[PDB]
Amino acid sequence: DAELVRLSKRLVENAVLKAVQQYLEETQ
Amino acid sequence: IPPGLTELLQGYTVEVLRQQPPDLVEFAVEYFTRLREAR
Amino acid sequence: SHIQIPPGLTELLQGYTVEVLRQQPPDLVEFAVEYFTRLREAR
Repeated sequence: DAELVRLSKRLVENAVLKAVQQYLEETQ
Repeated sequence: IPPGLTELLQGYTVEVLRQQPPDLVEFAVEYFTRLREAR
Repeated sequence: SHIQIPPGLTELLQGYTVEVLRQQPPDLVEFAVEYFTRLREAR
């Protein structure tokens, strides 16, 4: 459950990181 | 790790970036509702 | 070329993501509607 909360933190962090990258490379 | 999770989380975030909603929670209901009904 | 996301976003998704892992729902998109509906409704 502690490892579950840490795993979810990474997946989100990864999804957001790529969502930012996508939006920058989509506007320009 | 369920298939389709990362894609899902990203898609939402990207729409939050495009549309700048005032209420993220309520925009989530709508974004995911639109996703389920889109098929 | 720099942007940002509101505060709350990553934690909002973390909470969703955590419950997905715990419960292992069969349909992730409908689980989202349910999960987030509760948030909206909780006030």
